[PDB]
Amino acid sequence: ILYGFAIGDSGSERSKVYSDSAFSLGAYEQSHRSFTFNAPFEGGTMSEAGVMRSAINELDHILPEVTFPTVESLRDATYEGFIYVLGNLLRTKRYGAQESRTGTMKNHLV
Amino acid sequence: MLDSLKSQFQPSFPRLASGHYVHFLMLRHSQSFPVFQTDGVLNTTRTQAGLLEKTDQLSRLVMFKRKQTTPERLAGRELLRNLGLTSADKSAKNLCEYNGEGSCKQCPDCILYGFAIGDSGSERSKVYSDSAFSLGAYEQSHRSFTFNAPFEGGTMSEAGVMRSAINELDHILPEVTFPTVESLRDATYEGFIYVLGNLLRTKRYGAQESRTGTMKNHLVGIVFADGEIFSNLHLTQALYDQMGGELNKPISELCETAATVAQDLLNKEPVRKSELIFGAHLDTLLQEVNDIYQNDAELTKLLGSLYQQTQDYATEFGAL
Amino acid sequence: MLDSLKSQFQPSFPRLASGHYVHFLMLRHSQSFPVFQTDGVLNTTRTQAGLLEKTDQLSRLVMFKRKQTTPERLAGRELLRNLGLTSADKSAKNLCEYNGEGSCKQCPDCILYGFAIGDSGSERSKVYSDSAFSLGAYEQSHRSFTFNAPFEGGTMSEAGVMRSAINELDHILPEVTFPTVESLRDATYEGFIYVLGNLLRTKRYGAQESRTGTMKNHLVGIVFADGEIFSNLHLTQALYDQMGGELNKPISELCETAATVAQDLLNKEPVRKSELIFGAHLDTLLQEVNDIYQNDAELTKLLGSLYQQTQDYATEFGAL
Amino acid sequence: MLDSLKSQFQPSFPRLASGHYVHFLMLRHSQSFPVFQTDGVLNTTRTQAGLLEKTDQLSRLVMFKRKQTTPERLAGRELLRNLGLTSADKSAKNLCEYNGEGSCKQCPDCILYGFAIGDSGSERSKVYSDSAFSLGAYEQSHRSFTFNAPFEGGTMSEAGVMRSAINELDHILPEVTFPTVESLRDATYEGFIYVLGNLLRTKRYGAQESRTGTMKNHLVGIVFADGEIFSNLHLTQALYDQMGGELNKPISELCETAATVAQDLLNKEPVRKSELIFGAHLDTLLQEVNDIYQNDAELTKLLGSLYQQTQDYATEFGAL
Amino acid sequence: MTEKLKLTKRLVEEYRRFYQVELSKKPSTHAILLPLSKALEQILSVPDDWDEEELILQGSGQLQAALDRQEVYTRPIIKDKSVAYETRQLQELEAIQIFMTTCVRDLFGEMCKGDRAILQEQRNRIKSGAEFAYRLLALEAQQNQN
Amino acid sequence: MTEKLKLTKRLVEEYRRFYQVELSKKPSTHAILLPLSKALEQILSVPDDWDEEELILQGSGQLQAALDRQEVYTRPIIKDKSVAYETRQLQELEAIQIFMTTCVRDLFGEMCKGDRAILQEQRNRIKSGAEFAYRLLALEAQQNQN
RNA sequence: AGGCAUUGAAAGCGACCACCAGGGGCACAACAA
Repeated sequence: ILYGFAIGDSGSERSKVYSDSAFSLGAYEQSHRSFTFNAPFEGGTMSEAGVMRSAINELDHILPEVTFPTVESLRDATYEGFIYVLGNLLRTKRYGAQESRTGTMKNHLV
Repeated sequence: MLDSLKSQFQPSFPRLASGHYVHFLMLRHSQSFPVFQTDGVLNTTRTQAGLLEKTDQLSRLVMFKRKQTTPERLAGRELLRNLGLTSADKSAKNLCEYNGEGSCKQCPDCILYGFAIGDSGSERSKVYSDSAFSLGAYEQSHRSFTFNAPFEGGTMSEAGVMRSAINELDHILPEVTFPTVESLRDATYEGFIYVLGNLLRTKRYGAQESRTGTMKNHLVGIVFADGEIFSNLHLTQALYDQMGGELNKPISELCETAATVAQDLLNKEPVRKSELIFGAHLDTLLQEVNDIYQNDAELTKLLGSLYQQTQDYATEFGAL
Repeated sequence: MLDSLKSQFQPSFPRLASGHYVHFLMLRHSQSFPVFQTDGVLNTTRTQAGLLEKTDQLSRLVMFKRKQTTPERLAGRELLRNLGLTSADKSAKNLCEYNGEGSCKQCPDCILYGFAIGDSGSERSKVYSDSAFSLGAYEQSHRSFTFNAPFEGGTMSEAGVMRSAINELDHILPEVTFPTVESLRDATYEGFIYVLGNLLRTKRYGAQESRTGTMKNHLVGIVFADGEIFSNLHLTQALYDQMGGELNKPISELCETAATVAQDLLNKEPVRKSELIFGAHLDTLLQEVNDIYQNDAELTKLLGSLYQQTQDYATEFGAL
Repeated sequence: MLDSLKSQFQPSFPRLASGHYVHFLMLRHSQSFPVFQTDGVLNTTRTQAGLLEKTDQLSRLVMFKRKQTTPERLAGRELLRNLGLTSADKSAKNLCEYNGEGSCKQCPDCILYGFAIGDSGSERSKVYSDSAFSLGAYEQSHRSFTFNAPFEGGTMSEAGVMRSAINELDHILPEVTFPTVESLRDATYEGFIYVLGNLLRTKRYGAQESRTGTMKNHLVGIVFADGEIFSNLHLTQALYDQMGGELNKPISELCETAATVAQDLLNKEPVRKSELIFGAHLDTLLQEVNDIYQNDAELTKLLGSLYQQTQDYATEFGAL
Repeated sequence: MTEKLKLTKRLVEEYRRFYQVELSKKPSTHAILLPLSKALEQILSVPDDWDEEELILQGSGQLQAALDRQEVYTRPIIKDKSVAYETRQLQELEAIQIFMTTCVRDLFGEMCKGDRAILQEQRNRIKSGAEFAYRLLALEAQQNQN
Repeated sequence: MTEKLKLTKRLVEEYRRFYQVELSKKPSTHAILLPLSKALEQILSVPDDWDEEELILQGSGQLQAALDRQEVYTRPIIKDKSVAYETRQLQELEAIQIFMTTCVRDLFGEMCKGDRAILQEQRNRIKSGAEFAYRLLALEAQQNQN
């Protein structure tokens, strides 16, 4: 009822919670690096049983201390709906791809 | 420029027309998605592609007959109301109901574009007009757009059930050109500035005027003449043949091609022509007609005179 | 060309006919949605499709009996008023009221196209005309369009009360052709130039001239003869047979075919044919006639001369 | 500023209009990746890049007709419901279904933006838009993004089968500019503050409002006139022309170029122009309208009045 | 030959041969005419310069890759446990190719004259007749089985 | 037939000459389309600010590198004949290069107008055509004797 | 600094809606001489 749904014969309901895309305050060249990652055979080397299995590539990751200013909004709520939505903003921390390894953030409400 | 042309017009409206036609030759360019329809589809018709060389059959859109006079009238009537010459209030002595029994019988719209219902009789339009055809073929000149209408909840199923608010409609693309020749039979100089006013000042055409169908009317010539010149379809076909069918060209080049075909077509008409206003003489004419319509004292002097001329016609020859 | 044709004609109008027919063979092409009606529907009739081969019945549109002579007649009267040979103001010695007493009984319209109202007798039209038929069937040759008339506030309700103004009308499509012979008996050479002028200088035909019904008259032959050639239905059925009904051909190929079927038919008519103007001799003669109708001095001289001839006729044999 | 403009407007809505247009001329800058789609692809059309120079073809995105009126319109209805002037509950006497038989006939939305189905007739909009075009080429104003919708387990499998919720969608980029004119016919001063309020106060456009389509409407001018000015396409072509085909320049510079182009174009339109609000007069006018919408007492007084003005229109001229 | 008219019952029975839903489930119009909606969408969506024989393999692949996005309850060929799965697939892919060629030649090519504008104006009408024809055929099966 | 039937056929017969999963394994869409997916991905992943002939030579090496990760039973041009390494490797390279000539100079360059925008909105449909055409060919090649 | 190794499987949408009301003649002329 707050964030919405659409598949089914029962209906659909639009989100009461509104977002934009957020943008980095600093420029791209000052706020990223690309990092090599490799995946050896667990015998500890890239030789799988005499010949190399290829599993090395690089991926581009944002640095820490990079700020995305954002304004979320909630419409036609109840007080307990606000306590849920402000709660989710305060309580969640894992944003990006590879949650299991990265993309912890801190949302400062200003 | 206009100081010369006052000599060619009638000094007041005549009982019957004596062959003093002014023709307005123009290109109506689409600006944004007009809908020219009857019976729920875009009106389109099969035609020869062009007069002599391109002789294949070709479906083209039709701006059917009234859809390019009605915007002219309704923009003119609104100006008669701004200037206070006519009025909308059902108590007033100078009331004009459009297209109804309570129509005026003596204002400039009524004498120049005509009326028919009620005891006082009818008057045929001094403005003569025709259906206009898309210069290009229908298949490259239209697109179909779907539309829906959700409940204000931002859904198609606020009631728990779907709205049935979804269907599609066909719209004419931008940069599509409809060549047209409007005509004015036995007007005064002030009537000429009123009718030329509408052609230059009206902007909206077809269905959904409040959302769509802005157009850019480029007047390419004015021709003073002893009779009626070519049909819209003949100008459309002559211009397609002149363009060799490669219609993907700038609007300004299409307008000089339109001027230079139109003069060659005028050379083949059994009509005496007194003033063929084209090119640099038309630019200075239209810049002089603009500085009437931009000036409060000049426009109110001129159209008030039309009112009296048209009132006089009504009380001497017309509906009384 | 016209300098040789001058011989064929008589020097002044005679009181009784003397043979001397000139037959104007035409194809009339629609250009913009004509309405040819009586009694609220397009006039249509069942006929055999073509003379010898395609002998099945077929319904074709009828451009009925007056619809192809009043446009001609009224366009010529407008010219007589532009040239100043007649006037439309009451208290003028050269008045000609159309369809009343106070018709002039001396002008070229009164003599060539006839009169019959009031005292001082009646005059048979020297222009002989006929109902023309569409070369194609009614089903391939018309469409129904809907017409609305909303209130000027832009909608079909004026106080929440609806407006009862939606009907539909049937209109003949563009590029549909109506074969014709119109015929002139006992004309002088200037009388021939006047009648031919009307055929080339007219452009509108049906109901709602103010908005619709532009047509393109291609004169395909002029034939000098002692009396009437084949019927209008007969030229149509001959032309349909010559194509086998494959009628979707460009208008030039259709006019060039009509010239050849017309010459085939003329060779089966019991009529001495003095002169047969077709093809390169006709598109020279049409050019020599365009040169008259584009020149004020030639045209005022030529129709002024007719005026005298028709006025002479009036005082010697007619109503004076 | 507004204390002077109260004189330009009507004292109550008129039966038929009178040529008292006010035009709002604005640049709509994209933020947060908008979607303007109809058949599952972003809407684009081929157009001429400029007017005099830069005649070459350019495909540009189109914010198709309704997608710029209905975001404005719905933000107005919400304010009417915050102030309690209209209601959403089915037991209330001032209920207003948005789209349905169930509509109000009397609120500011219904009389300004119009209504259509019902027994009580219909009402044409007094606020007029048309489709608005990207100043830049489509190739340099869009990007397609993949989206997926996995299971909460953080995977595309729930039973070891794949869920198949993958697709890509075409998005308009930020800092893409659509030049626009909305125009208003015969409104009152309070109706002007309602629709201008909507232009300024509504931020989200097109599809997927809850996640994208926030826009910066920079109002560039407000022009009071005797008729309608240039199209959206003509303003985009003129502004690309003046910007030299190098649109990749600051947002404030693009706004000042638009103020300069708008005034250059206005001088070529055959309309009287009573008031032209540009530069410092617009920045001051906007600030005191921004003050009206920030003070609860003034906004409740002004919009309460508009309600009455529209209930009076409805009971005197509308659906009763 | 006659195929310029009278298409609609064969068009629906040719997809009813590989996709179904029972009216006892009280289904949506969207669940009844699902195969024809994918076929008409593919014909109208892909560029208008492509001609018939490339559309059939694309439109069939759009429909095989969309019925495998649904429950075997809806597939009265893949649901026949009496047959080995590769021979269910040989029947499935020949049913889809035979339906979808009737949608690209008989429907679009012949009945709509190969014109996307003619097809587009009358799409909703074509679809409606297939929904009713599906119900009409569903009401035949309960007659022949009783 | 030629102007798109041969294009839409040869688009898969030119990868069947160098890449084949045998269908009885019931393989994935992702496993069948492995050449076309990496060809269309390589074409979209760079702008047209450098030429189609640079795109073939960089792309053909990338596709030959991805098939150096495939198991040899998937490469019929090495599996299905017994001939010297340098000659079976040369025919495998010319089958990979010629497949990349059609894929750039006909599929992208003519059929997709030479334009990345009309290709990108079309990938799912040209993939579903190529998916369907591969099974339509492979199961015909297997089963036409039955 | 060396050899090596620049990825890999899968997924490619899913549901629903394809319109809604209301208008469908209005005025007069039926002979003129």
